[PDB]
Amino acid sequence: VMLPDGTSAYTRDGSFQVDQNGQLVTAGGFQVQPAITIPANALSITIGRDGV
Amino acid sequence: MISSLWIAKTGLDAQQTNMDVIANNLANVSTNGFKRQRAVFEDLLYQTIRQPGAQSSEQTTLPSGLQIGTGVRPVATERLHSQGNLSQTNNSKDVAIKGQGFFQ
Amino acid sequence: MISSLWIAKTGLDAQQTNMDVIANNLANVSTNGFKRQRAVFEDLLYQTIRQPGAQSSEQTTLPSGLQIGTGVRPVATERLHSQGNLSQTNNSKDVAIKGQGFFQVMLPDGTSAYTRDGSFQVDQNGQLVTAGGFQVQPAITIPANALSITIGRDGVVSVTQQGQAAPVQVGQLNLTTFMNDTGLESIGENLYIETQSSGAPNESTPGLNGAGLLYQGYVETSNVNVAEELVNMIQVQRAYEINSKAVSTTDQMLQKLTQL
Amino acid sequence: MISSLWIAKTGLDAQQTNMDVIANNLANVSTNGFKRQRAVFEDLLYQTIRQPGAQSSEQTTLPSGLQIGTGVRPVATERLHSQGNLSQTNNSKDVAIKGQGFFQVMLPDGTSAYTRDGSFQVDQNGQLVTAGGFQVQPAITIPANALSITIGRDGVVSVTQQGQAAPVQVGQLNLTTFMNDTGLESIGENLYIETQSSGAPNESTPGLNGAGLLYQGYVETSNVNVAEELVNMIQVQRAYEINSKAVSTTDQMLQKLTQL
Amino acid sequence: MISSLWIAKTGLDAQQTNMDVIANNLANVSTNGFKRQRAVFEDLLYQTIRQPGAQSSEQTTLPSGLQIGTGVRPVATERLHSQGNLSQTNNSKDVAIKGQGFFQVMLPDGTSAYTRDGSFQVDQNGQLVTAGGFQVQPAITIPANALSITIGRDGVVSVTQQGQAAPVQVGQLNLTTFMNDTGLESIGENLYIETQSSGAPNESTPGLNGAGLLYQGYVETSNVNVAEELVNMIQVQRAYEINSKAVSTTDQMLQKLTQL
Amino acid sequence: NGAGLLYQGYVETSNVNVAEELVNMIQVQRAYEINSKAVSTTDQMLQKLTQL
Amino acid sequence: VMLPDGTSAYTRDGSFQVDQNGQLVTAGGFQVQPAITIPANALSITIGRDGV
Amino acid sequence: VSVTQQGQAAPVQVGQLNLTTFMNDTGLESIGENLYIETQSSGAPNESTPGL
Amino acid sequence: SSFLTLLVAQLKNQDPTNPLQNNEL
Amino acid sequence: DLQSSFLTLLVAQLKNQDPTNPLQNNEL
Amino acid sequence: LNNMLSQLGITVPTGTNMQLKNVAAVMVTASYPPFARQGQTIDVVVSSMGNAKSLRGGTLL
Repeated sequence: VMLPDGTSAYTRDGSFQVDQNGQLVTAGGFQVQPAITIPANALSITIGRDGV
Repeated sequence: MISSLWIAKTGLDAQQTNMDVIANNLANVSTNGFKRQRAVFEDLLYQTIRQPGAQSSEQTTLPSGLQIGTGVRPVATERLHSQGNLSQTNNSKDVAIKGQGFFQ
Repeated sequence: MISSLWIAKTGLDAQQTNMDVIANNLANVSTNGFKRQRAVFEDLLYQTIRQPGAQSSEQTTLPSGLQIGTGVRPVATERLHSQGNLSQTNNSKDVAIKGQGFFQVMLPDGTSAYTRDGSFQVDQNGQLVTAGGFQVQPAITIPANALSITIGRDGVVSVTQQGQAAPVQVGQLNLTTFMNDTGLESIGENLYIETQSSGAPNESTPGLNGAGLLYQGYVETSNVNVAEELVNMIQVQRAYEINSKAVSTTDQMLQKLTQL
Repeated sequence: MISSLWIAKTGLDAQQTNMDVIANNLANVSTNGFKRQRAVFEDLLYQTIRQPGAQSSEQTTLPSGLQIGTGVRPVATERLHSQGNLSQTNNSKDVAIKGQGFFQVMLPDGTSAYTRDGSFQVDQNGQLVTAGGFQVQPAITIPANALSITIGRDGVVSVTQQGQAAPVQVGQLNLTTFMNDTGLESIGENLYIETQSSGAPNESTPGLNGAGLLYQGYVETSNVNVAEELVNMIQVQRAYEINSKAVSTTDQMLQKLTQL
Repeated sequence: MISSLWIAKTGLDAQQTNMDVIANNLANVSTNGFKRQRAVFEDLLYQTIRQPGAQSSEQTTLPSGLQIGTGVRPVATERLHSQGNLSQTNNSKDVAIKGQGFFQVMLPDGTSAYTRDGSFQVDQNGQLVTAGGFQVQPAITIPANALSITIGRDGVVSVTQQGQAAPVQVGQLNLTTFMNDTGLESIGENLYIETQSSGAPNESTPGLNGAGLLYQGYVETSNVNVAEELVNMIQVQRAYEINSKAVSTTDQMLQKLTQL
Repeated sequence: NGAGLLYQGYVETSNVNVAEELVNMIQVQRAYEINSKAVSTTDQMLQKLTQL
Repeated sequence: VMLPDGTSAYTRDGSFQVDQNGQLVTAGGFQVQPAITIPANALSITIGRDGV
Repeated sequence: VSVTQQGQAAPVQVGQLNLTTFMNDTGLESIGENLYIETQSSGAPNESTPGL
Repeated sequence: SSFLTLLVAQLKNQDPTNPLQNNEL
Repeated sequence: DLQSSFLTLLVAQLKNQDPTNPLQNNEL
Repeated sequence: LNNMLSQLGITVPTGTNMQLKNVAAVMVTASYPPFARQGQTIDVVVSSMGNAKSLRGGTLL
């Protein structure tokens, strides 16, 4: 996870969200790494056991 | 008292109102000129603890702020004015109505 | 007082908040269009006494330093925006939604709100309101002489006048899609409002741009799983048990400290 | 809270889903063309404590290492496509399929769906639809001057006109077969769209190409035998009760641990 | 603190693990191919005070010396690998196994997994997988024009092709047996992986080399005796009550030792 | 490379064994009890030293 | 904090509150530097993790 | 002591956890950090594998 | 199928904290 | 044989409670 | 390593663990000098290629 200072922290918490820009952020607005920008129209989100 | 106790109070009140409406419906089977009723519900305040917008840092934004929320206020008991089936009383002094309208 | 009592107090607060969420979810069954709420927790400060790094000697490194930690700060509450079960209500003024999207509404203040409740009404002017006189948007006016109103899965609403053998088209009921459904702020009355966590609203016809479809004669039930709620209730009750036991233990520790 | 509490919560979710699909299946008994939907499960994590290998000496091996395990994650609610019974409606426009086969339907949104229900009709323009504008491929137009309509068991639909005593064929109604009959996804009205999990739909005439036969005057009832699904209900209800018993047992567990 | 409290702590932990095992079994009814679990316990050290031999005088011997002992360490959790009940799922794509044997599977990492689940499915490339794209072994591809897929009790899979009246032999479905079925390390997903205690895998056709037969159209149910699990759960509730009573007694002993 | 898999639609719970915590907390209360008794004994000893 | 005389003090305390002018003061009325003015009819006030 | 790897179906051996026995355990001088140190009264440390 | 829509609808508000026992079902 | 399907279901879940004493003695 | 073993005369099965830690894949760079003769020798630089921790006392083969 990328902190506002630009440093990176690490979390075992899957309570993810999507902000107003489509990025996955984690209950506090922290933008995760690597960036994932969900398209505005998306109907379904799936995350495989390999993470794609 | 306790924040959850008032919410559960509202929940019991709402469900009791729903059951009383249903019991009134089920009591007026075979009552001529009766119309069914249906309770419509609605939730009360949501106390904001963190505003769902309300940026924390210069970059982050804090999605989905924390709101506790209370209550199940019953907003209405709509009376479904649907036309009722007609049956042969064979009585000169009984008239049913097919469609809209009310005797004044 | 003791560093333990503040921690246990934060634990009591966290379990109380989570029980508040459970109670609100539980009480709002049979409320159409209601979205289950789920509280997400997060621990506060860790007051460090020995840094996890901080090499002691020239060869040692002191792995896994000593830091204590406090609190269970409730960081957020998400809202599950999944499709609720439809039920056949057989009323012509109950329209449910299949898929993403919200009806728009004009609040009396002039700003716009949003709602997933189709248990509509017609007021004394014939306009389309929702249980509180809230004019749906764009305004739909039902002519006085109409005998029925049909609201197609495309949102094209038309009425059947008496005499005329045609369903004259009285309007188009369009939905609104937000990028972050969870980010909408709830104001009660089963109404949401715009906030920058949600993003700009995208108004669209039902069916296009990923918006939903409209089902007349259906109502969308609250997606409150009673089983999950009850098991959460059991667990929260027991957690409150345990945390109050912690408070009691620290209190007895302190009282024997005082007696000396 | 307690591990057993989490595991039994997962179990309660799984059995609630079982009973939900059973209740949906009862909801569609005696409704022709319905398939007995079934839920397939899957176990979650196994918390390893001692590895099943874990050589415990120079020579000792320690077979059957200890590991605990959690959860009953349901992967799917798959769609059983099995042969059902046939009932006599005595209608020439109602056709039943015996054996493998799916009815091709051109969806009003422009895609292709399939259904194992042949209660077709004729509209004002002559297109062969079935209760919702379900047009078959290839398009068959019934002549307006037709007197009687007969659909052969081989898939040939024909009409009879006044004067000429010849049953000239007016259209071909062939079936569609799937490599996987289960992977199809429903889009309502018993229509199932082509899916990446169903395999390539092969368009094949009835009688030949290993397809089934067509019965005129008959309708395929749902394969929901009341007896079997009542047996399923009894078993699933027992499972639900025992899982709830495990939840309450963990509750009493913790209560006595706290009255300590 | 007190030796009594440590011994009782181990007892509580042991009963907790037993209840965890029981709850996992209880939740995993109706899960295809699931194998029941049984926990084997094992007492910890015995701290000797007077040695059981240890000649006191030059002729006497002190039989049955004093040693106290601690703990109930759970040594293992074996997995009962007995045949489950087969049920007639009536699907052409579900195959159970009658007797010993596992379907080998190639994981995305490539390492060999094994599953006793016959809910086989077909991906967009037509091959055989198991509910997640787990490409079964050996490589098998169902042709696109295949209609009915039969899995013979010998283990040969053949497809019914387009037009040609022959169920062409399209692949071989052969099992794997281990010397130690109990040793397989479960990794969830109804999958077992080889471990250094299971023994080398032996690949052979179904029905031979001791492996079991393939029953097409059936599914193997979890061999969970519900009543046995209920009795186990009652027993563990009693045992946990008792151990909590032991902890309470030790605590009261300590409390009036200090109040002294 | 040894990393874990991903399970969508799930959240990993805290691995807190509550029974262990309750028994540990009984232990901690009694240990504090004992050490307080030690402080009291030292205090009384130092009493009759001063009273001397 | 700006003392009434004019100099600056420093507090490790946050029991703040807003005076009649909307200034952010500290439980005793001493204005908190730099000056912050909460508007007249604020629905809610939030103070992020970087102090904005 | 051994570990398991990412699919290698056998625990790769990593090392041995030897112990030492002393003629006189009570003679070891304790230095803190729960550490003892060999003295003249403890004798030499007889290294050995556990169980023998 | 009168007492079957009632039976199927009974299995919804099933309340795992106090469900249909085997004896009652 | 339906009696054994429940008479022995009763006395396979009652022939254990009496050992472990969660006794109600009244639903019997 | 498997290619080298096969060339030397040892054919390791394709499916094997082969988890070794005493070898490191390296790139060797050299400066071909002007008028280089067949029998002459030159200095080389060996640099780790993968994730090797060190090449303290290694041997280039």
